Amino acid sequence: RQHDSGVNQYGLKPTNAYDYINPTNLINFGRGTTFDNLGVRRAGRGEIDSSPSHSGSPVFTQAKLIGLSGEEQLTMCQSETMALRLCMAKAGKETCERESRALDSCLGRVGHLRRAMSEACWEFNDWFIQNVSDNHTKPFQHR
Amino acid sequence: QQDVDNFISPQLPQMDWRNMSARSSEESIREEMRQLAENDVMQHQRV
Amino acid sequence: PAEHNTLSSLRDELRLDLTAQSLKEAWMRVSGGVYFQSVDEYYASVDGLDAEQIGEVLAALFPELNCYEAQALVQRTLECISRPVSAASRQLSRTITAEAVGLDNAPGHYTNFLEWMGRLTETRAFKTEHALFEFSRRKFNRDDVRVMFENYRLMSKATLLADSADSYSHFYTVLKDFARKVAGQIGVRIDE
Amino acid sequence: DTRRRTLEDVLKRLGKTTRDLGSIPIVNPRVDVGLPTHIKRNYQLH
Amino acid sequence: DDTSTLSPERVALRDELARKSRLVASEGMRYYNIFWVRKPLDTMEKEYYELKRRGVDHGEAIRKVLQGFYSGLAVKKRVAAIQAEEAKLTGRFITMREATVVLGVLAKLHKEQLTPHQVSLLAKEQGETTQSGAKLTAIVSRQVEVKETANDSVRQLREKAEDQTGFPDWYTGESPTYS
Amino acid sequence: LRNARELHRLLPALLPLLDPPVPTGASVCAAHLIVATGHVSKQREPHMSNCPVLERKIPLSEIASDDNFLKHPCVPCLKHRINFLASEDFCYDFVERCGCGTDGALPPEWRCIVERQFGSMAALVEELVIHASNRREAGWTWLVYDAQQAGERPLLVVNMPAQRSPLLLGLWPLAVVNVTEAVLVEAVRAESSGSKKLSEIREKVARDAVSRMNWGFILQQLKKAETYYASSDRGEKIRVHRMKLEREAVTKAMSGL
Amino acid sequence: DIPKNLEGERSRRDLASRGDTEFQALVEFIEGASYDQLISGRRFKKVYDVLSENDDMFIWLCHTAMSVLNPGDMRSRLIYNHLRILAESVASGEMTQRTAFRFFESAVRSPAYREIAKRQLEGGAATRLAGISAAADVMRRMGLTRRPMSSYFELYQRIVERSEAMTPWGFPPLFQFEERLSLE
Amino acid sequence: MGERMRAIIEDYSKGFGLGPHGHSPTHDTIHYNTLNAEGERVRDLGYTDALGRLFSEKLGDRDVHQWAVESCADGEADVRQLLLSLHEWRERGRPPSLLLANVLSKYLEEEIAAFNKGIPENAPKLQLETSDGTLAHSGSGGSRSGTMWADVDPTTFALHQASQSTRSTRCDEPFILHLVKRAKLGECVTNFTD
Amino acid sequence: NAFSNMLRENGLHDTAREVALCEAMNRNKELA
Amino acid sequence: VSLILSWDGPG
Amino acid sequence: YHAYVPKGASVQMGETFMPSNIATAVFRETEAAAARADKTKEETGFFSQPRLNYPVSSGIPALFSKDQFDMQYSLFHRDVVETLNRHTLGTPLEGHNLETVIRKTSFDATQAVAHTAASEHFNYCFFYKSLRPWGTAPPPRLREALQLQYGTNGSADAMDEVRRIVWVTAASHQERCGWVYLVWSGVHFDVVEFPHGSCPIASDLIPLLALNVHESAYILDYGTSGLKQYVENYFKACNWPLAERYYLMAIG
Amino acid sequence: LEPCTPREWLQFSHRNLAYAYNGALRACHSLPSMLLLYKEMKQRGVKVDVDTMNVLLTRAARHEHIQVDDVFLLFDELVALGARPDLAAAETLHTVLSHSASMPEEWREARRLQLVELYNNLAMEEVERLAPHRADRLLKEQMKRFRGNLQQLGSGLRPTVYCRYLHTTHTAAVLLEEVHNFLWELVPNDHPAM
Amino acid sequence: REGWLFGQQVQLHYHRFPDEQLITNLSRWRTGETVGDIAMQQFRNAQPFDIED
Amino acid sequence: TDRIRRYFRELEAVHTSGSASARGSGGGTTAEHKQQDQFYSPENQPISLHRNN
Ligand SMILES: [Mg+2]
Ligand SMILES: [Zn+2]
Repeated sequence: RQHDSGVNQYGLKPTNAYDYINPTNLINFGRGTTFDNLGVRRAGRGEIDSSPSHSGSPVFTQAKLIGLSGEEQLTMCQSETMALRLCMAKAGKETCERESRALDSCLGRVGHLRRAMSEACWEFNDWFIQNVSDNHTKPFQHR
Repeated sequence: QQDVDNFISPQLPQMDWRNMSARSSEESIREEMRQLAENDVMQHQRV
Repeated sequence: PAEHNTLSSLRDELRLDLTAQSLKEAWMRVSGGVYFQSVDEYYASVDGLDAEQIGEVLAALFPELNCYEAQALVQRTLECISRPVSAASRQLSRTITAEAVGLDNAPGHYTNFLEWMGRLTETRAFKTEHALFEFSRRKFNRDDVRVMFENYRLMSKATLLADSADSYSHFYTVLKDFARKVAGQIGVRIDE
Repeated sequence: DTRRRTLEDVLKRLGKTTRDLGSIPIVNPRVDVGLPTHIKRNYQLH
Repeated sequence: DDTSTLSPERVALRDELARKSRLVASEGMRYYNIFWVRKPLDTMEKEYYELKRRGVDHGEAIRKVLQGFYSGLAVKKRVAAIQAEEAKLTGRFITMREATVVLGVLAKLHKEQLTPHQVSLLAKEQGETTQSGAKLTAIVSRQVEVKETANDSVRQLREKAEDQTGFPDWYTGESPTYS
Repeated sequence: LRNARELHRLLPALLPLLDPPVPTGASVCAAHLIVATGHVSKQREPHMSNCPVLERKIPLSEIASDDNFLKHPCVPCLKHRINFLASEDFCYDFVERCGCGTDGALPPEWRCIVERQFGSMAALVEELVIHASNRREAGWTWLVYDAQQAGERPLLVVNMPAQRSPLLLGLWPLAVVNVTEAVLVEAVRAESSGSKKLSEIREKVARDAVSRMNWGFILQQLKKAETYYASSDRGEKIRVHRMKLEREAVTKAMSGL
Repeated sequence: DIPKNLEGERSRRDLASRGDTEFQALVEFIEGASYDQLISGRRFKKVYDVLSENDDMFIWLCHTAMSVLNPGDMRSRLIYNHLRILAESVASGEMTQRTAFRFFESAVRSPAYREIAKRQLEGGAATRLAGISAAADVMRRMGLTRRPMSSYFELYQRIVERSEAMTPWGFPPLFQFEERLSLE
Repeated sequence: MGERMRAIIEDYSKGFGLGPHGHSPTHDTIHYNTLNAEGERVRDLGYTDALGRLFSEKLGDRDVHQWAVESCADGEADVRQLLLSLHEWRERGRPPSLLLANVLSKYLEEEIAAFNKGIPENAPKLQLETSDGTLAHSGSGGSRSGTMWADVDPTTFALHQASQSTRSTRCDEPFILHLVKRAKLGECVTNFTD
Repeated sequence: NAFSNMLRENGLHDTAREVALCEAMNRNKELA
Repeated sequence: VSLILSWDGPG
Repeated sequence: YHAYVPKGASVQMGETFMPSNIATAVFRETEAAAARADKTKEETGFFSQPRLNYPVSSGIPALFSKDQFDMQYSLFHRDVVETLNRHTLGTPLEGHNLETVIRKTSFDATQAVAHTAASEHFNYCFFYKSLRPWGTAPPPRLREALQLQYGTNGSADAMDEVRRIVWVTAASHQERCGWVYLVWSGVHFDVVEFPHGSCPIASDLIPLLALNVHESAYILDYGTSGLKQYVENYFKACNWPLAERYYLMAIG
Repeated sequence: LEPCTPREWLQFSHRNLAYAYNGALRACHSLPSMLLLYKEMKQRGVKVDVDTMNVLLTRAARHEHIQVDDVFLLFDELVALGARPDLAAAETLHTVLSHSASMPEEWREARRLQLVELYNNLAMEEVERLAPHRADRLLKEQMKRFRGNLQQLGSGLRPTVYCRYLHTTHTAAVLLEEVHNFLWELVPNDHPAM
Repeated sequence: REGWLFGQQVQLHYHRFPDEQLITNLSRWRTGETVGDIAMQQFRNAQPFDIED
Repeated sequence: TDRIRRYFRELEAVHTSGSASARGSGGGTTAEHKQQDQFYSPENQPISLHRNN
């Protein structure tokens, strides 16, 4: 037919006896809810209730994994920036733009590197949702 | 800038024959065997 | 992979045989960094030089070759440096060998199902389907649409009755340009 | 296709259909051919 | 169900065989598995067990079987070279040293963009070079003029046939006669 | 086999165009024909206009029969035909000389050379066998002498495409094995007769051809060769010729001045 | 989404007079380039739905082809008939996809199946050609599509796209088929 | 409607008995006509006699009936008989009756001689001799006529040889107009069903 | 070129072509 | 021309 | 029973003529046959000989005796295939089409073995597919094509002329090792002579007819001088309509 | 596409249609398939180009069976439709005039006369183009090519174009070298000189 | 249902069947693009690491 | 991988532009291209496309 078997015309299709006494459960799981969004309990992405779950506790640290935007975040170029800083501090009679060229080269690459990592990480979010996450259905293990 | 200033050598396959005959000798093939058996161990190098 | 030199450098001595690898390293040494995706791109860069014209240069250099084998030599070299050409001629040759061999002694007639499944990828009907599939994904623009439209308006009820026989080909008449677009500019208006 | 009369429309303007000719060797009324032709085409049948 | 039919001993054996030569491992299946043909890995395991039950120890049996494979391959590519020679002096087959002339042509065509006229001209003067072309060509440095050695040609291939004598009869050996 | 008649008819139309090499004469040797006719340049002698074998009007084998072509012959064609004939009957003649399994007497000097080169006589037997056995075409296989590396390697085995002569490469033919498919075929049907895979039977033809060889003939051949490259007139001719080639380089380099 | 149940002479008149709806939709969308209409996203949506209508069956067949290690020899008329029947039962809604899949993998093949499988397979993974050739064959012999090629194309294409995915031929059992909770 | 249509058709059109591989068409593991392997085998062979085309070569253009009145002098044989047998032999390919074989033998003798004049010793010749009673051309080794087949069903034979354009069926019209329609409309004129 | 030039401009191309042909024809056996 | 329109062609 | 009867044997009716001796000799030949069948099952490579569309148990009518054709099929060709298989395994060419073996081995001396065997395999195949046992009459459309090129003011002059040019081409190839093809260059017809170990696909032509000019082809029947007679007979036995549909597919 | 809406009319022109058709022409690899397209673009009035002329004349001169006569006819007709001949075109015409020895003599001389006319008009036109830019080296090269092509044709740059040229020269060196060139153009190269 | 390592619902792999590289690339394979192809060789049967204590 | 890509884009760039030092007026130029494209534009040689020069 034209859509899911777990979702009928008016909302989520109510199997257990809990659904018939409490049928708010069929049509509202939160403020990220739409009508196509029933039966898929996770909502879009960047959206309310979009977070995937791992053994029931939601995954809110994704960027921290690939080391984009974390305190522990991976740094691409260090040796360069240190080298250039050393150059600046030593003397003012000679000015080295050679160091600043090696560095700006390094950065120029870094941009594309980062977009790559981000893309790969979104693919990870997709994979994690398909083949791992229980969609907030299992009891917390973490306390 | 030109005035200031100012691989298609035909190679016949018949004239090479002497060199090809050198490769039919079991010395050179003993050698290619040793060569290829030394390179046949599994490489972990890649690019 | 076996017999594949992993560390090979450009100052290494040229290998004796003709392989995609040996020819591409060779070509790197000869032309420098000239690399083309396919053969028609090369013919694009030379602009107006057909296979056979060059075929005469090579028919001159290697005297005992035929005239046919001279163009063939060119095509084989170019197709080693880049992808194989897409041509009706080569599709026909492929078909002809495929049926010159016939059935095979493979257990499930394996190589024959290979051949058959491949040869239908080049078919008209398959291309039409590929178009309808990319269509389903909203891969067109407005212009593609108006093109499809005016491709449709060109039919008669008679043409429809004929081209609806195949149950496919009328879809091809409508989608032809778009299919051709997936699988494969006026500057400024000068008036009187 | 020409301005000749077949024996067909000769029958239609006379109004004999195909049945009346029955003692005549012609089977197909709508061909353009002589009587002798009609005889030779059907000859091996009898 | 997926459970290896291969017992750990077998696994270790064909794994060792496979890692000592990649040729042996790839032979049957390079791209997809060709499963109606026998495979070197298997044949070699067979004759390995054969060696073991004739009392050959592990090391020597392995290196012996591998030698068997390598020697067979040696035969094969000797044959390949023996026919390669014939095929090259047949005139219509090509190794890399001539292919560089073909690539040479394609690259000259691309580098300096050529009119079909210029191409045909190239063809006829390269035909002249190819046939009438001479070894030992001289440049004028004047007084002083120097001669050096050029590329290949057909006339050179003649003069090579007469022992650089310039004459068709050098062979004193017995042959048929015509009168 | 014998082309002596077809060449008897063909030759007089060749000889006036060969006068460059030598003019009309009584006795011509197939060897010297083969070499005179060997490599033909498209540039100097082309196919004359309305070449009867070019437009497929007459076959190359029958150009000997019609006299219209004999009056005004097309040089490259006539050449190609004569080269083929002379070469092939050179082959058959030569084989009838090496193919005498009559005397099982084996010379000491031959062994003396062969062991220095190969290391035994069995080594040479095996060389001839794998060269005749494995072939890209059905031709003749030759054992010849090359003066070039001759100090190092006196002898080598070249299997020539079809009937083509080794004289064409400047090699001195010593002996020959006939693997042409007539031999293979009559061998096949010699086996089904009495009182099977192709590979093993063509190798059986190879190594039953090797056992029928007459080595004395090869002794004479090799001695003739060595004597020849030892001759003075050889050196002299080489000098005179290379002198001519130098004069030509010089005068062609002066022509543009 | 009321499925029409079949009826008397008018309903079969309109089963025989139907023509290609795959095409008619396409035409009507195109027709929005006419001077007197606009181009509609709704008309397009209808075309899209008709083209992509083949996911319920094509998806199932993709699973039978790629999701099953060693489904016997799929050329043999026995297993072939199993697959045929189950396919015609996934179309026309007579069976759940999950039920038809578990039917397929639990179907009767041959005595001592695993121990005959040790005479062919090492890790129990057969070759996937027979599967795809059979799965295309079934859709052709059953009347599944109006235009013949579409069956094979879609079944092929959907596999090629999944080839690039991490752990491509395994599936979580809950999301693999129809269940209460689904993927977006 | 469609499903029971298909059921009836597949049930009525199914084959039975044993095939060349010795098994039923529905047999479990072993199959016939894989990938239209027999279809192609008919494509490249085709069903025709050598005798058929020798005749259609010598007769050339001229009238079949005329030829029949010729090849029979008055007292020879009934024209209707050899007319019948000729028609059934040419289209609807059949073994020729020994009547037609005798007539064709003394008619075509030079073309059969010329077809037979070069052949090696152990290879099949072409011969019309009815010394044996039966006409079935599986009986002679297929050497009686030029046939490669034991039997071909009439309809298919007729379709195949009519796919060769030699005879005139829809060419009854005026000649040149027929040929001009053939040229300008091509054979693709019947792509159109209207 | 006095003739063919006029005829091309007055609309007659073929006659102009033939006439030019005829003028060249004349000039050939006039010079030679 | 009438002939070219009406003619049958075997004879 | 077909599976159980060995490869060569014919399955027929008992006439009860068998003395017990030869009746036992037969069973022994069958046992041997079973053994050699078991080893040929394992010797099997990727490529194999083509199944013949027509029965060759007797000769090919007007052309070959049984022994001639079966000396081509079961002797030379099968050797070619053994070679091809030996040299396409353990190489980058494993398990590809006949084409992609022919085409990727074209014009290289190193792979000359693979290429020669491949092209011979193709030639033999196409030769078998070019022979229709009782022959056939060339179809109208092909005759129209050929006439526009070879025909000089004569009726199907193109047929006598084509079967002449083929003869001439055959006689003009002196080495007697190779093939003669009628092919479509893509802009015109012509009759080309290929040397042994060369193929029309390698030169990127489209083949229509094949004729085998190897001496091994006509030796047992026509002797060494019998080439003309051989070709003349070949046209009695050739297959035209094949050449036609290939031609028409080439054009479009 | 024929314009339908005023918006569509603002995208439209005959002179731009030229561009699109030129592309579609460079696409066809054979002259026969090109001729059709050309007939169309001739018939629906489409402004035709140098480029239409280059891509036509080239693929007409390579096409093996063309009567040289028609190559020139075609050129003439392209020019009647107002395509501006240029160096490529004239040069291709020249190459076609070489490869034809088979025509009548008066034809060859007529077409040689026309070709010389053409090369001279070209040289003048091109001097006028390059002169105001003080291009001297480049101009001198272009003249070198016009001269070179006009000598194989057994003629030269007319005195007229040498006058127009000399009046536009800037360096003195070029002026004298140009008078020099013009003189050498009259005599062959072995001629007595001081 | 949970895998032991990280609780995955599938068993980790990259490829499974012998044919998949072929069948995926099939048009390239008939064409002959894939002859010297080292991508279809190197990674054809390549499987994930064992990440386990 | 990115290194490789960049190496081979700058190489082919260098050959497209170095062809000009190989052939000045050799060819590759259309008359219509002389009409439309020889004018200053944002793709050809813009003045500056940005504020604060
Ligand atoms: Mg919440
Ligand atoms: Zn000639």
